[PDB]
Amino acid sequence: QLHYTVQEEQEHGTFVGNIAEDLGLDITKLSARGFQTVPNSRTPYLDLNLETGVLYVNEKIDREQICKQSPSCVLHLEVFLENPLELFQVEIEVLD
Amino acid sequence: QLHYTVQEEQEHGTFVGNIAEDLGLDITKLSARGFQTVPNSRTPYLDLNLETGVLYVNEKIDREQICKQSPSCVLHLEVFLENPLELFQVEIEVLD
Amino acid sequence: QLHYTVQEEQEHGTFVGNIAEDLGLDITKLSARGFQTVPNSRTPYLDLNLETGVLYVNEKIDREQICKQSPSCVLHLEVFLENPLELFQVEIEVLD
Amino acid sequence: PGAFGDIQASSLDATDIVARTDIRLLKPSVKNIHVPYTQAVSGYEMWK
Amino acid sequence: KFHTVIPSPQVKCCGSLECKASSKADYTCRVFGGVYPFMWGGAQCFCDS
Amino acid sequence: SITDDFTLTSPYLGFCPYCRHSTPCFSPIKIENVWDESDDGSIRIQVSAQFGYNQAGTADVTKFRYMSFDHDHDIKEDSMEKIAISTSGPCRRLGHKGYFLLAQCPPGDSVTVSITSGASENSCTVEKKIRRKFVGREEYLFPPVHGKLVKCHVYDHLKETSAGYITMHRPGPHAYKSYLEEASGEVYIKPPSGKNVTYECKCGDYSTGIVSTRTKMNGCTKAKQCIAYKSDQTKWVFNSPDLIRHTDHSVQGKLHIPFRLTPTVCPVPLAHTPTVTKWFKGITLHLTAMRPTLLTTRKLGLRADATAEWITGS
Amino acid sequence: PTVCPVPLAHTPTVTKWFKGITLHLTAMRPTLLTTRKLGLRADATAEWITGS
Amino acid sequence: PPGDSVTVSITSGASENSCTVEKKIRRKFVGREEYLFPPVHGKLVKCHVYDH
Repeated sequence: QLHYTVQEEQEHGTFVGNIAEDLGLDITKLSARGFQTVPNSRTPYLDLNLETGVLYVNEKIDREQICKQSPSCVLHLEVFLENPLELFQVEIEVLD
Repeated sequence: QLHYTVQEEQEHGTFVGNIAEDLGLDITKLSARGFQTVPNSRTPYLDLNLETGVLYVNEKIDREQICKQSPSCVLHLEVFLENPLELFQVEIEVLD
Repeated sequence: QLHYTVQEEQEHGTFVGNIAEDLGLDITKLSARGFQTVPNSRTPYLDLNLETGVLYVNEKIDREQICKQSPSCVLHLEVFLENPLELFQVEIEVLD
Repeated sequence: PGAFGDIQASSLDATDIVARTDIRLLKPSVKNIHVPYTQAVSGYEMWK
Repeated sequence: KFHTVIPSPQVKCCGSLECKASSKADYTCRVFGGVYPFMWGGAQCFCDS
Repeated sequence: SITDDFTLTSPYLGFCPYCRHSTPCFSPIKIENVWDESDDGSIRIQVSAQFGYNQAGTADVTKFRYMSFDHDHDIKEDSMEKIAISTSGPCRRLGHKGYFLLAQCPPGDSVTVSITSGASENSCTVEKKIRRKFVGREEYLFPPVHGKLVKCHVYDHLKETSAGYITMHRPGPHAYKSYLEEASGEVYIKPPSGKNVTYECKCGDYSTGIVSTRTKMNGCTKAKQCIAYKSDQTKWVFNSPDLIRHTDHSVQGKLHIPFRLTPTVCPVPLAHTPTVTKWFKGITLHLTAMRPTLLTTRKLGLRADATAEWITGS
Repeated sequence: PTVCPVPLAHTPTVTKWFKGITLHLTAMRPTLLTTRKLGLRADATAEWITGS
Repeated sequence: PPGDSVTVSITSGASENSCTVEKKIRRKFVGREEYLFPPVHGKLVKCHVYDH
């Protein structure tokens, strides 16, 4: 569905991608469609920016803790909009 | 319900407690009420004395074997009487 | 039911036993009764000879692979005939 | 008790609530410590 | 749907208690006789009835 | 106000109906409530320990603190790798904070919480009905990939969400039998080293006092005439039905209930279009359905004549 | 032989009319009910009950 | 727990095996009310069990 890759040892908000730009849904209108993160999602490490549709990095990435529970080191996240309703998927992977 | 503690390396019947004395039910009468051990009980290591309500120690205590099956090293035991019917609980712990 | 033993390090078809001879059902007639191996059987290592009822050895025996899945190192095999219908069992064991 | 409208109030955050749920208290049998009770089912769930 | 809240009981060793009245929803109260209750450390009063 | 300083609170221990074997016991992981009002099966659990904080109260996401089965009744700690939940099989752990947990479980009839291998292993089970639920007018096992989008309500996975509060009080008395002694018709009082303990006795008149070393209560002859407990307990506890209250049972603080209920969107399946046959003043519908489905009709005149039926097969 | 503990149900409420009664019951699992008449005829009943 | 068969097996080691036998095993209760667990507040009656 979507695929971005993050490097080891990030420093609280460098850059990941540009969701609204790759999905074509345009800026200056999504502020009213209801742009939101899904409650069944949202790993603690990343953060959204409802205005310009870019992905942060919240706290420093730690490979040891992150894929001690899901051996394939990946991260899951979803977003949705209204009028009319949609549902998208994003995956992030930690390199070395 | 009740709580007594036994030391390591006992020698076949030193002392543990006094059940009838702590529970208030008096001597000289319990010999007829039907003082008994419950068949769903009775670890091999301890023994009762239906007359004076004291707890023995039957065979020498071995920490290695005793809590190789229940990591919290404890021991369970119950007693009951009749006319009218009752049901009490006792727990013993092995120290070091 | 039946019991034969095979030695380690065989070389593609030495000898195991003689099934039809031990079971008494005679030669020169079983070629028409429908002598067959059962599809729910047939370890890869052994082979039948529908004419003279003897057991081969197909590929070299390897104790490491053979009883890494069934610790009691044994092997199973069945045969059946028609007019009228029968069902027999054979077991083979790997020595050292 | 046992039907729609066994608990009532004028708003969700108010302070004056009335109800009738048929609750009665019993005497302890085993002597550790606790309080036993019995009660009727909620009429809201029965209406659904 | 409702939620039944049951507070922590109070005991008086060898005196006596009686009930007041309050405004909460469906209030209920009762008093009981000689009991002698127990917790992990053991017996909790000093008059045995 | 509502606070978040967990250095002013402490865990306790209760009375579980079904301990490890069958007997009732005193346990450090008693289960108070369960809640299952969500739309994808999740449930919320309240227990008697404190998850996510270290031995002194500060926060870290790998530890928890509990109360002790031993000598000297303090607080102890261990790592979260030892917590498990089950109804009929194992469940997945989704979040944790304070007295609260969140999990996702298959159908069954009971709920269990256990501390796996290590010192102080235990469990506790509670009766509760848990079945499968669906949203819409068609049944499904999984949410399919081609369908419509409707509205639903679920439990949030974050922990800073709120749904209410709970109250905290001052801890009452707790008497230990070990502090008493008896030597040839005299009764003594034995404190743990260098701490203040309070006694209270009646073998005649009333008597109290605070001591710090072995002391002789004059007048009494048996051991079941006094009690004693220790007298510095400024840590708050929950209003639980398995404790004894203080002389001052007034509220001293409030605490949050995480894992709010929010609205979201959900996908649902679409059935197979039927075929119609026409005759004089009527129709006939040839239907297909491999799971239960719904059908409703009404008439557009002064009378309604409503119907309703769940259908299976062709 | 030994001893075993068993549960106790929820006390019912009764309504009185001319030569009869009505019992309002509550049961979250199956439970039993038995009646008989104290005269020359018995007229026994028996039923397992679930619900309210 | 309930089921329809009974099994006995020697786990890992030389000479591993098992054996299964058909048998009906269900849940049973004592008295006039059903329960999953023996509760904590109730009455006391007579029962018969296997000695340990």
